[PDB]
Amino acid sequence: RFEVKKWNAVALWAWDIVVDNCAICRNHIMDLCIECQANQASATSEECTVAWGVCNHAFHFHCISRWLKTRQVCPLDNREWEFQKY
Amino acid sequence: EEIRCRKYLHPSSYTKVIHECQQRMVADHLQFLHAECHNIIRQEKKNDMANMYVLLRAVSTGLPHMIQELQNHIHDEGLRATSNLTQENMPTLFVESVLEVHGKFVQLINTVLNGDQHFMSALDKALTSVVNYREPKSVCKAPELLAKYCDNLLKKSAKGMTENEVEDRLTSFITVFKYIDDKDVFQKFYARMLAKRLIHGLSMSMDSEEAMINKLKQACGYEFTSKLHRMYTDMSVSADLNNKFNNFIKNQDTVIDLGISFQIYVLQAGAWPLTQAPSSTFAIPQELEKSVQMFELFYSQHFSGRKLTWLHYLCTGEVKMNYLGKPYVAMVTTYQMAVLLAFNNSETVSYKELQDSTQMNEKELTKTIKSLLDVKMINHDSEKEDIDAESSFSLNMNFSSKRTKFKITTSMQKDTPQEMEQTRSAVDEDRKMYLQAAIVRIMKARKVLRHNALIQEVISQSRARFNPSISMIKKCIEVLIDKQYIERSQASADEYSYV
Amino acid sequence: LLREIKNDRGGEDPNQKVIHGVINSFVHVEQYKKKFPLKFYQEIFESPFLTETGEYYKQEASNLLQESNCSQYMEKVLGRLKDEEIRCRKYLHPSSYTKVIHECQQRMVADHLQFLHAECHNIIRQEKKNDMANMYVLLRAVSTGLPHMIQELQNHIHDEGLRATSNLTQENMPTLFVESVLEVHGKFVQLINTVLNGDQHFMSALDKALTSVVNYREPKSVCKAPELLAKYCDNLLKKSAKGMTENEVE
Ligand SMILES: [Zn+2]
Ligand SMILES: [Zn+2]
Ligand SMILES: [Zn+2]
Repeated sequence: RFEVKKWNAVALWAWDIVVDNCAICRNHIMDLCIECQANQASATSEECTVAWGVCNHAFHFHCISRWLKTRQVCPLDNREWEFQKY
Repeated sequence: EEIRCRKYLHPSSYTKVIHECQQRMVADHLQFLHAECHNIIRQEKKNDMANMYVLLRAVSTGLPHMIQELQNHIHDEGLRATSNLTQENMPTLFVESVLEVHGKFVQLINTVLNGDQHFMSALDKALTSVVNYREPKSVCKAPELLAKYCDNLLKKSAKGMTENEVEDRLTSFITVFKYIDDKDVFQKFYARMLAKRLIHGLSMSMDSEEAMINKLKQACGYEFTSKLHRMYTDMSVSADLNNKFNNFIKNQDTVIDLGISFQIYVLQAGAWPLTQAPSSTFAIPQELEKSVQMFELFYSQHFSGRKLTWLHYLCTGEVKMNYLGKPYVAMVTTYQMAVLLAFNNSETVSYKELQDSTQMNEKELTKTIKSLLDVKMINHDSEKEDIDAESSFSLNMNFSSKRTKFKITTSMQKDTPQEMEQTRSAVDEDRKMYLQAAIVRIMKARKVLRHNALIQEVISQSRARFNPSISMIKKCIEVLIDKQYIERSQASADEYSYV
Repeated sequence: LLREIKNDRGGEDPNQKVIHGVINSFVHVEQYKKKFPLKFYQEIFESPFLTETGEYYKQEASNLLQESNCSQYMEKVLGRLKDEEIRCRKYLHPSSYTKVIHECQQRMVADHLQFLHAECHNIIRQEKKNDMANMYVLLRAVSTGLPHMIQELQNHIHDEGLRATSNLTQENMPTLFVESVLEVHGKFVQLINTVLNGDQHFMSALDKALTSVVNYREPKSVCKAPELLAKYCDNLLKKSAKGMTENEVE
């Protein structure tokens, strides 16, 4: 029996932005959000509007709302978030 | 004569009398002064050199010969003070000797030679020729020795070096570093040693590393140390990231129970010299696979748009060995920890079971068995201890080291010549990229130049970074030909055109 | 004649002198015609050839998308485009040099703009310097190819610039802000010069993207760029006790 106590690890983070994709869910923006992907029967498939910042970054409204409930900063570029469209 | 023309003549003829008293008394006999200048400089006689300098400065065109003689003397002094270095301690004593020469000759110029800026320029050119003493067509040992010097004096060592001594030593060292004219090589080498020292925890203090990065930034610029400062910033924010991950796993629904003291070192990909060059697919053990999954969930939740490339050759951790009575806890790389867990899977294990349990390539695997057997952690049950087709080997019961925290890895220095050549090739590629940028910028600005003027302007533009060669430049024109961006002129091959 | 040029496209090397000699006949017969000395050549051979090279490179481009991704598809297209420049040079009249290449482009790169433009985002964002110099020279020839790379580079510089000038330390914000733009400006001037031919349509894409990051304003606030660049002048034009020599200031 060998028991591992520590696993001090090194990982490289790199940007993985793909075209027309919600960065929080890693899925397409026109599709439903991953928070609304579950219980799809209850969801009306209409409230997952695409929210655009003034930095021209598009997420879903629910995902950016849940993001702003923790931090007021855009994930893809570390600047504050201003809605401009819906 | 000055006091005489002051007490006899008009104020308007003070200079003209002195000018004719010098242009016909120490400028008509200028050949004798210039002939004795070499000897009076090489002997280093203080008052005689001071009077010689005053007289030559009085002459309109009598000083530059003294500049050349002094520069040659400094070049010879630096060459005789840097070519006798041994391999016992080269990075320290090389920079120490260059500092001694520079300080002594700055004192000589400032004290008994008026501190002329032309003489300082000559000293700078002479030391530039000294430290860049290229052994003919083989190497340039200056940037590697400077990087090794920084690594040696910034590494956490038990020899004894206080913070203030290190800081003033680096402040002195920057004067040596200011004239290397191969700073790309030093940048890559310092990035490699900084990566090793930050990851393996060999830094004596983060303040020392930040101060050294600030010194290099003030020496060259923000573009020189942008990557180094991003490395330091990631290493400083690593603690906040670990705290945030622990808060994340404490605030989940169920008890995750990682079972290991996970401590991640998430690094920015573009700013670090690290890469996934060992492209072998590594099978993470299950107890580490749970932690990998949970940190992937965290780094996909609290950070968005970032893919997390895992490095399995910069990872290390403590493993316990309570199977044989728990003698100690071993620090070990994850490559070797995988085969230790495979040993846990079955006492009798072969190479095929290792291959199907780790999925990793044969060279890194064989390196792991070698680095386990040389520390007598394991014994080979076959007739011969080296690699073979079968390779069946079990745990060694005779390991009785006296350390309760014995470490079986020592790959903190490395610096194998293969990766040294890989680093130099990366420098060469970056040099080629910069030369292509300069060539395209100059052509877009002017569209008509000759070969020699192009070479001279490339040297002038890239003087602060490196010393480019003709073959590399012509390779850059060849690459732009292959990309159909450049063309030589139809009238003459000397001139150049645009596609 | 089309068969032994199509066979040349398949790899084999036929008689170059015979093919060029027969092709030269359709234009050397008409040497005594004062008006339209190439009307025979442009209908007997060139019009069938431009149709033949149209239905062949349409078949070849569709044959390359099946077993090649966008990274090595452009290596193959540039290999065919460079070969076709050589191949038509030694076979056809110099008048039909441009028509064959331009019709080759309209079957490989122009018919597959949507495939190249969809992958143009990953080429710019990941900074593939080899693939960006291929997507350029393919889309430079097409009239409507560049205006999507120009947008994707401007979106990349704006996102790279905004990320670089983000969460600067309050201690050295006037100096960190200027040097963060200059490293983004310095990186992308060189990237455009080395890779994208130093194109002015892309330098304007950089200037239109660096203007947005410099003039980026916090919510319910005002742009702090004029204030930060006023302090950067002030910080280094004072009597600097520590370093900052005369040659460095200028
Ligand atoms: Zn979403
Ligand atoms: Zn939703
Ligand atoms: Zn954003």
